[PDB]
Amino acid sequence: MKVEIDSFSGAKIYPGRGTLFVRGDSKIFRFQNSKSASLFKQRKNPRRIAWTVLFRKHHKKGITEEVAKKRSRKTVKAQRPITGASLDLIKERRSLKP
Amino acid sequence: ANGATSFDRTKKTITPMGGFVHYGEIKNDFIMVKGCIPGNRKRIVTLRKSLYTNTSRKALEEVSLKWIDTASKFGKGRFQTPAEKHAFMGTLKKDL
Amino acid sequence: SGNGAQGTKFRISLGLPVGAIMNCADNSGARNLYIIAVKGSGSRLNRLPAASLGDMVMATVKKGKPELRKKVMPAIVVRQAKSWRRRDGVFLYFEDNAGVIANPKGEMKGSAITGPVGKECADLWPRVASNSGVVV
Amino acid sequence: AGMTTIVRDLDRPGSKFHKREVVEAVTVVDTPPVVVVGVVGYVETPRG
Amino acid sequence: MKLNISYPVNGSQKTFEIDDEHRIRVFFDKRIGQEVDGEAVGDEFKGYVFKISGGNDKQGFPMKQGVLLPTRIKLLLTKNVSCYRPRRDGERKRKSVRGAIVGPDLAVLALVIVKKGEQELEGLTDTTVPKRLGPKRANNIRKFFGLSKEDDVRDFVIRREVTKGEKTYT
RNA sequence: UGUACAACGGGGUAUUGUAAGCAGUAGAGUAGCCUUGUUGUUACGAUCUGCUGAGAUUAAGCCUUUGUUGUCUGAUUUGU
RNA sequence: GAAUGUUACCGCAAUAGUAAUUGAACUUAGUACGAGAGGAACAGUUCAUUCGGAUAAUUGGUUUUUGCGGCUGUCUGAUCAGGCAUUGCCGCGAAGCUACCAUCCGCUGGAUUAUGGCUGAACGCCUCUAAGUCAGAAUCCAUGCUAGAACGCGGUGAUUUC
RNA sequence: GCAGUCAAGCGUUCAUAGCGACAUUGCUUUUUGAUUCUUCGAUGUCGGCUCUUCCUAUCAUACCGAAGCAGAAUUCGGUAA
RNA sequence: GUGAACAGCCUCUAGUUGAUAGAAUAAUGUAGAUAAGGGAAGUCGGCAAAAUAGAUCCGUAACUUCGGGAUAAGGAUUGGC
RNA sequence: GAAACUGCGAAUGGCUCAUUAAAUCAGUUAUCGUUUAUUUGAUAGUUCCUUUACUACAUGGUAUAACUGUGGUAAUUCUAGA
Ligand SMILES: [Mg+2]
Ligand SMILES: [Mg+2]
Ligand SMILES: [Mg+2]
Ligand SMILES: [Mg+2]
Ligand SMILES: [Mg+2]
Ligand SMILES: [Mg+2]
Ligand SMILES: [Mg+2]
Ligand SMILES: [Mg+2]
Ligand SMILES: [Mg+2]
Ligand SMILES: [Mg+2]
Ligand SMILES: [Mg+2]
Ligand SMILES: [Mg+2]
Ligand SMILES: [Mg+2]
Ligand SMILES: [Mg+2]
Ligand SMILES: [Mg+2]
Ligand SMILES: [Mg+2]
Ligand SMILES: [Mg+2]
Ligand SMILES: [Mg+2]
Ligand SMILES: [Mg+2]
Ligand SMILES: [Mg+2]
Ligand SMILES: [Mg+2]
Ligand SMILES: [Mg+2]
Ligand SMILES: [Mg+2]
Ligand SMILES: [Mg+2]
Ligand SMILES: [Mg+2]
Ligand SMILES: [Mg+2]
Ligand SMILES: [Mg+2]
Ligand SMILES: [Mg+2]
Ligand SMILES: [Mg+2]
Ligand SMILES: [Mg+2]
Ligand SMILES: [Mg+2]
Ligand SMILES: [Mg+2]
Ligand SMILES: [Mg+2]
Ligand SMILES: [Mg+2]
Ligand SMILES: [Mg+2]
Ligand SMILES: [Mg+2]
Ligand SMILES: [Mg+2]
Ligand SMILES: [Mg+2]
Repeated sequence: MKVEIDSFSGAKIYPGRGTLFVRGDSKIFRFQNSKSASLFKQRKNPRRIAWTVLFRKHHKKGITEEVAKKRSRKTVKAQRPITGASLDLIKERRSLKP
Repeated sequence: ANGATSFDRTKKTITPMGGFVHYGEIKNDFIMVKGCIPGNRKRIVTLRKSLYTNTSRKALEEVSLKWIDTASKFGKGRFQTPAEKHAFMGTLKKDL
Repeated sequence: SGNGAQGTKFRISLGLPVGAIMNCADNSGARNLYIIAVKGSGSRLNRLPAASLGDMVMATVKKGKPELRKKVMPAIVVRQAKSWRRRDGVFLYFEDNAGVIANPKGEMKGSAITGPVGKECADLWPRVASNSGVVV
Repeated sequence: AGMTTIVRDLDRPGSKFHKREVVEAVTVVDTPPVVVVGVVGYVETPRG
Repeated sequence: MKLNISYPVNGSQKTFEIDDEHRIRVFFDKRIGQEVDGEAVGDEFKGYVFKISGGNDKQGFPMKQGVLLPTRIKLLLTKNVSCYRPRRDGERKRKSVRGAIVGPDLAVLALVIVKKGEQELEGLTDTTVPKRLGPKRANNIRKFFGLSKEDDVRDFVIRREVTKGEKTYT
């Protein structure tokens, strides 16, 4: 059970809802309702239709805290040193000087 | 979690958003029956045991739902829950 | 449907009554197909026989190589444009009505099928599964 | 009360949709507990 | 689907197999790079945070970071790019690719450990596999041991022992 | 005379697709005053943008409501 | 809908009507039969035709929601906001109605016909028949379903005082 | 128009599996005739559309008996509207 | 005013607001509309209905009495500022 | 000395004669109208910085194949994460 999205409006399409158009090239277009489906048939461009996800993305609308910071990182520092060479003497020959 | 499912699990009831149209909520035990029933919304109905034991294999099939559509019926329904709505929507001129 | 179709076709909305003309989607020289009959169809007075996705018809070629005209041949409907409904609940429609001339056993006269193809049709006729590009 | 859609897997060995999901229409009957207010006995007669 | 996990500290790696949707479904709608808290996927993995690095769907096509989409698409690919090795100078091939967004169609999910858990994992935190080669160029030797430009590398180069029968070499 | 009923108001649901008002270094441009410009200034200019998925409508056979206001004996008839 | 005391609730069932139809594929099976060419069926399964009764989650249609937006002409000085153009025109359009254009559902017992039989005389033999009797059909009767006799009926509640 | 009876013939042989001459007995009233009883102070012609119902001399579907029925197919017949 | 316009549509002056009324919005109608997929299969017959349309520019067949056929056919374009 | 990187080559060769009629091609010109790997000959004291408390020149930076290991697909001179 996938929930698809509207290839025009960017809306979730829950099962058995809206219509599915298979174009000549075999490109499949899914619509949630007859609004997108007609606006699509009219050769409307979603980026010009103010209530569209696509329109909103391009106009930077309401996103906010997805542009705010976060914390994801690590701190590691582990010692392997090398294969076929005794790793015993790899920390004895590494005390550094400076 | 009445309209929830083993595969859905999200706490929600069978009542669509904005309610059932021309009825109400359904705060009591309910019968989900496959297909359509004679009679219209609000009408008293009588459910009655079968008069024969059907070996049909169409009956005898033991169903388990995956999902129960809870989206608004009055208008073209998008969202299942006010939670799920508020998610995709973002924030609006009223809100918190 | 009928001869040579392996399997059973769950009912689909009927979009192609007799006299409809549908694009011929193979390479066999026919430009289009005019439907004069729908195999396996019923009898009810004044109801026009009508075909859907994956249906066997009897057609004539209205435009195409003159060796293909002025005669009857079986044909198979690969594209619909009248939205039907599947059991997975989606209402879907192609952009054109389209078929490909076949024989009584359901073997295409052409070597290829230009354009997509309904799965209900591919499942039903194997030699369509052969010649098909993107299906559904 | 009304009707709504359902999604469930199909168990029908032999079907083309066996084990694939189907969407189906269902109705919901608001069904709070009835209360038992009385009993009525009936006897047979040659008139019924 | 199969999980393929890596521990880029010990150099450890090993796979796993999860069949339950509720276990898996944690990964759905998550992109490549989004972090995952591990108690959801299993009890062993509680405390582990996973990074989603990629994977292959059924039919095997690789994912590609940046596409978004939870499906397969076909792109033009040039040199210096994922899921393609050019055969020829200035050659581009149009190849299928699986999106960066995880889905139930994936046969394998690629994983990388970020934070350790509260429990050790069998072939990951328990075993540690050493780096194959050590420094070769001059100043990188000086930055593995911190020697400045005085200390004279030549004695600090790594030396790997090997045996010819009864002759052990360096 | 109360889990009462109604009229508004609120909240949800839904429909359209961004209201008026103001602001702007947006605007093909264009006029006018001189102190003729080292953004000179004052404006006017389809349209664009921001406040604004805003505004408007939403039971007339949608859902809901602790708020508001009001209503709660007029008429006839019936007996083995 | 008057009248069989009044009013109310729950019921019975006489009579009457009645409904389901046909096909294909898988499998049986390349099987039975045949020299070969050819080539079935019963049980099981998946669908379908024609018909019927519903129903509107979804999809589609419908639009005076004259709900929102857009447009022409003009009229209110401009502005806002509006009027008129026999519902001015256009796109979307909730609700309702609605479509094999949409979805869901369509019961199983008995008695018989033809016909094949049992037992068995007439007619020491013989016979499905004369006496008696078994099996039997898209038939028939019931089950089921729709009315409910406004002159068929039952159980039950409450039954007025100025 | 439909259906019998005799059975000379047909059917490799074989009257009746399926047919049937010469004859002959009948049934039917969607044929056409014959008649002129009703209607000429008026019963609106052909066909189609639409819809109902009835008949059976059954084309299909149910169950059967025959076959010059190996099977497959078909033919004849019965109960059947 | 719009526009080619004494057209249609809106308006000033003037003149009307006369046409039984109230409440509903069943069937069937009369007048006005729309309909997915198909597209004359409807029917005596495309009957009815739909489609076309103004202007500017491009383009334009047979045939001809040389005057035509011709807006042949076929195309592009059109607001605001 | 595999593998792989880096470089160079794959624009030469070979085949065919479809298109092509002032095009091609031929002989004859022009580049004072241009690009040119390679070959061959030449060709470079200048690189920093308010210019004493100096700038790694005894030589500055990582990030990758092969490789190691974990994998995906019925399938390819497919390739993923580490
Ligand atoms: Mg609609
Ligand atoms: Mg007809
Ligand atoms: Mg806005
Ligand atoms: Mg009395
Ligand atoms: Mg077989
Ligand atoms: Mg033989
Ligand atoms: Mg609707
Ligand atoms: Mg308007
Ligand atoms: Mg007028
Ligand atoms: Mg029906
Ligand atoms: Mg029963
Ligand atoms: Mg008897
Ligand atoms: Mg009665
Ligand atoms: Mg009574
Ligand atoms: Mg014989
Ligand atoms: Mg003979
Ligand atoms: Mg003889
Ligand atoms: Mg007369
Ligand atoms: Mg008379
Ligand atoms: Mg008369
Ligand atoms: Mg008469
Ligand atoms: Mg014989
Ligand atoms: Mg009058
Ligand atoms: Mg009037
Ligand atoms: Mg009407
Ligand atoms: Mg319309
Ligand atoms: Mg139409
Ligand atoms: Mg035609
Ligand atoms: Mg005709
Ligand atoms: Mg006709
Ligand atoms: Mg005529
Ligand atoms: Mg005619
Ligand atoms: Mg005529
Ligand atoms: Mg006309
Ligand atoms: Mg139209
Ligand atoms: Mg212009
Ligand atoms: Mg060459
Ligand atoms: Mg780097």
